[PDB]
Amino acid sequence: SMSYTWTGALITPCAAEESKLPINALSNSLLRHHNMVYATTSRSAGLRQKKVTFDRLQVLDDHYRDVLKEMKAKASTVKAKLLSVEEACKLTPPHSAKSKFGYGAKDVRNLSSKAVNHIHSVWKDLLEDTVTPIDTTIMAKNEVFCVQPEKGGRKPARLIVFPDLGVRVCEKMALYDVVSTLPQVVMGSSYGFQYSPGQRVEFLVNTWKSKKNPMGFSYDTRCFDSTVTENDIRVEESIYQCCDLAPEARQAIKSLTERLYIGGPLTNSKGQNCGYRRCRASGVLTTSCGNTLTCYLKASAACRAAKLQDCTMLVNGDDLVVICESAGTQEDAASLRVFTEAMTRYSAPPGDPPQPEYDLELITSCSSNVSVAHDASGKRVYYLTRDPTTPLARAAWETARHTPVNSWLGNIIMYAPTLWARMILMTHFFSILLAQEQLEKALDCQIYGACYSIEPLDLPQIIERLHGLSAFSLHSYSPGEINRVASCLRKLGVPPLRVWRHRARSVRARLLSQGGRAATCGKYLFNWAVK
Amino acid sequence: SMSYTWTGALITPCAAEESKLPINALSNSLLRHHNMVYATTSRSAGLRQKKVTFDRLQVLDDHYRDVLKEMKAKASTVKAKLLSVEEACKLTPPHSAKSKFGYGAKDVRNLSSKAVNHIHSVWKDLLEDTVTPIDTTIMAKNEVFCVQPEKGGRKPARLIVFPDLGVRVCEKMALYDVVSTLPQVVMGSSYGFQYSPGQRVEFLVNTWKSKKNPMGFSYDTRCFDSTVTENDIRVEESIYQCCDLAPEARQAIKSLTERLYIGGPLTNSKGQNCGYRRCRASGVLTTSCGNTLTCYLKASAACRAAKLQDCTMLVNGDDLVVICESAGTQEDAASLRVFTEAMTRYSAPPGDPPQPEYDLELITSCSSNVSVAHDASGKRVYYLTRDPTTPLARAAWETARHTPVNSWLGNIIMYAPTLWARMILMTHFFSILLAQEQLEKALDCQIYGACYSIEPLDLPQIIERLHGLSAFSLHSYSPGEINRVASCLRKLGVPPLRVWRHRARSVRARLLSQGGRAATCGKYLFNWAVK
Ligand SMILES: O=c1ccn([C@@H]2O[C@H](COP(=O)(O)OP(=O)(O)OP(=O)(O)O)[C@@H](O)[C@H]2O)c(=O)[nH]1
Ligand SMILES: O=c1ccn([C@@H]2O[C@H](COP(=O)(O)OP(=O)(O)OP(=O)(O)O)[C@@H](O)[C@H]2O)c(=O)[nH]1
Ligand SMILES: [Mn+2]
Ligand SMILES: [Mn+2]
Ligand SMILES: [Mn+2]
Ligand SMILES: [Mn+2]
Ligand SMILES: [Mn+2]
Ligand SMILES: [Mn+2]
Ligand SMILES: [Mn+2]
Ligand SMILES: [Mn+2]
Ligand SMILES: [Mn+2]
Ligand SMILES: [Mn+2]
Repeated sequence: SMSYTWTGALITPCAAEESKLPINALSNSLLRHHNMVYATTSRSAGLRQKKVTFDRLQVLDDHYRDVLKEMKAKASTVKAKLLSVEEACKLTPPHSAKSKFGYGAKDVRNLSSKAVNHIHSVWKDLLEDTVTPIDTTIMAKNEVFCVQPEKGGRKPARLIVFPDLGVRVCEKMALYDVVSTLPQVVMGSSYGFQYSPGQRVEFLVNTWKSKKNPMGFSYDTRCFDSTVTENDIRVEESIYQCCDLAPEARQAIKSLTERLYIGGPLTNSKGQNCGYRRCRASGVLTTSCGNTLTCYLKASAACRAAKLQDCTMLVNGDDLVVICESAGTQEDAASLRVFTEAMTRYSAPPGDPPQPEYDLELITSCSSNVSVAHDASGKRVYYLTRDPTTPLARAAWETARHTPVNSWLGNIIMYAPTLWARMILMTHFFSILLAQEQLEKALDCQIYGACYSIEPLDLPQIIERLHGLSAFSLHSYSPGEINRVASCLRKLGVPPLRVWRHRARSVRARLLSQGGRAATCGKYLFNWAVK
Repeated sequence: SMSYTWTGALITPCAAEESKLPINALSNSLLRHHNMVYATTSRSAGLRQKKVTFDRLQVLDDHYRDVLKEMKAKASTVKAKLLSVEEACKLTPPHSAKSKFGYGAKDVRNLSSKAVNHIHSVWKDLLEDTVTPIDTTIMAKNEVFCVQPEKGGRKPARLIVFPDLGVRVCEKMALYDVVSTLPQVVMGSSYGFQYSPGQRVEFLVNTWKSKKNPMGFSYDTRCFDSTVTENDIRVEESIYQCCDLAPEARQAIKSLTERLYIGGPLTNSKGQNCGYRRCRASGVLTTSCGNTLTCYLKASAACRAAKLQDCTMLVNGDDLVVICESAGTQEDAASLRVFTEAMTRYSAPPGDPPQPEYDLELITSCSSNVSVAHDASGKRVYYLTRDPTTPLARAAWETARHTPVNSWLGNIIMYAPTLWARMILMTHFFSILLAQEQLEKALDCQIYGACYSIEPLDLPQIIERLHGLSAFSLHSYSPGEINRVASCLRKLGVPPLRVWRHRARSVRARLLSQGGRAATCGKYLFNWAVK
């Protein structure tokens, strides 16, 4: 069936949408080619609709059926509980879209009688009505990227589909305990979300070294959410039901699947009907768990169809990495094509055909890759890095415009061990915090699904806990990583690394001069700039 | 061993402590005998210390051992999970004591890097150190009561013992999932906290009617927290460990039991050492679950020792109700004494010897009792009520002084079906909200462990959901209930019910005149005042 059927009404914004990077001195201090940085807007919604709309054909086989039976068997060992209205309220993110019914996320979090009474009513309706399609809003996302001249130039806006806040809180009551425990049990070490950056690296490196002659590849599905079929969604529901659940939870899960997860009507910010969805909604509670389980099921089956040897998989939504025993150059190439044809039959064709890789550093998944450097004693240390283009573009954007979110702070924490986060992001932002004497002001930072209130002076402790002390002394990075960073700087018109090392020496001196916590940051975060 | 050993340092306050009800016109509008209303203060801490300090002797027998084996068997069917630091933070109550380490409940709730980093450090310490006694603060509670001339007059302040906020958040990571699920599984229908007031009544009435010749009694232990021994606390820990837990959870539960739950040093608000505890701390996460499990184990054993027939128990902490088949007047009296001697051997002697009752309305537990009235069709309706003295005294106190908590609102909701909440509390407070045009201002209300933000206009929907529509039309209350309310009014110098019915007619007219939501409250909340 068609992933979407549209009416013609447009996907409308609900606030101003900025698309250009504003010429700023501070921002130009970091990046000079401002014209290359842009943000998506509802203006390009049409192009996206075109890409995400297509008929899905799916043919399953015994490889698929076998893996699904194996997953259900593991699922049957899971026990999950219903969250109460109050627990679900307390776990609701602070900045989510307010309800059309007169209350917002803050009212939910504060257990307002208005929010609470309405949520009890939505819950009772879910249990008593298991058929009426539930309303969802469709919006264009506003995200920042760097232009890609080697093609479409600017990317069209991504689309987000979500139900009302009341329903979202009810999804948590029914499924929060399930989505936070089931994936790990079913998939084991292949469940990517259980790992911090260093643990992810550890799993990949140990897996890689365990093969006599390792071969690996990344796979990513073109418009994965659109490739998810009704049968895939019902299969997910059948997996949830294998768990030992409370009766109301079972009833609510079934109702949510029928009325919301399998599909339903799309409404724009104007209240007009935009169309109908027959695929994965990107803004529901089960989006991540569902996508990961489905990608894992199809990829596991595909590995069997392609007869890949001693496969080990790592899955984060539609992002897949498979490491296996090489069967030879031409044999591997042919096996990957068979793998891809199986994934295609199961409905998940790739954006770009996967390619066999014999160098772990060259495999990119979740927009990241493993790389190596050396610690103080000269020992090899593996860590997670990524191309710095998007992180840099977003940093310049946040430098030029106060943003409710500090993605740059999130990158500093997740990528603390990398050459670019240390030399460029840390130097750039601490220089700014010093100049504005806001070194002690807490900033909101979205990381791993949660919004934290982080005081910059806490960074050394945060990084130490997440990456370990060696994060402050890595040196001798790989040529491939150094060249990628250098090229990216040239492309974006950001000062070469020589300049950053010089600027970092100054920031460090300024931090030490203050003593206390500030000096601690100078000592640890910028020990690399010394001598 | 001794429940407490003291040093001599005093239990000190950390803010002003008011003990007298302030002569106020509005408050005197509700109650005239202001001199009878008082609040406890640290001044009487010494008297309490005396009462809660004593040697505990405990002799267990096969009845006890048998019940414990049965509980462990049910416990073994429970699976519980560790909460992450973030989940535990989000579930931390908004007004809990700030940490000595530089952050408070709001910082915890907002996932401040300061709170989060410290909590990770406390967690790591719990796992790596399983012996060092953890610090706790001891404070006198400030609560409002009505004088009891027939004895001690004024009651001494209760004492609360609690660890630092960081530790409290770690208790949730290790045990939140356990304390919210285990009691119900082990105890079934006897676990009192699973019931709303009406469900509690339903369970008691159906149990009562199921006996050929019902006999029942309430039991309450004198200073229960003090009667809990080290063996009782270790037995609780052994029950928790029967659950299918994560390795870190098991380690943290063991460490918390050794370093905190079994006992430890007491520090006052001044930082001075007040003494040492060898019994239940009143302010830990496991206080309620632990007390309920322990009371259930001792009472179950005691029922067997006393050979009570077809016993059915309801347990809320140390508050116990037992309903059984009468064996005759003198037989029941003798069996209750044997029951009490068994409870005493197990270490839990009663405040007042329990007495057999053959009238369900006369059994009071959790300061409450079942009573009957009639709905619109004249059908008998059972509901939960209580002596209105404390609720009234607190209402007058909150009328005279703005309070962070609106216990009166909590009583209106929990006791909506009662004659006194409807005729006195609702009338009194809506009259005030009207006069101050604050009918739409939300008030903080502590109910069932959570703090809600309630808009008065939401009361009809709240009451309907909790008690059902019949709550707005009950009439023909029992003589015993009517006389108790009438006597209490005489004792406190509050206007007789005739006056309230008259005052309610006025409030109702004023509400109807406004239309909308206000008129709804007039129609439902005060339909009893009509004609
Ligand atoms: O239009 C879109 C596409 C994707 N997403 C969301 O992006 C997340 C995946 O993040 P990825 O970084 O894996 O995106 P992707 O490009 O592979 O996504 P697809 O186009 O293949 O679906 C998922 O949580 C998905 O719901 C949107 O919110 N909107
Ligand atoms: O000094 C005290 C006594 C009791 N409590 C707390 O009161 C709650 C029980 O509430 P109850 O209403 O059952 O108190 P009680 O008088 O039976 O208490 P005991 O003296 O027998 O212990 C329990 O949660 C207990 O920790 C205090 O906080 N301080
Ligand atoms: Mn994709
Ligand atoms: Mn993409
Ligand atoms: Mn992807
Ligand atoms: Mn991405
Ligand atoms: Mn991407
Ligand atoms: Mn007691
Ligand atoms: Mn008492
Ligand atoms: Mn009690
Ligand atoms: Mn009480
Ligand atoms: Mn009491």
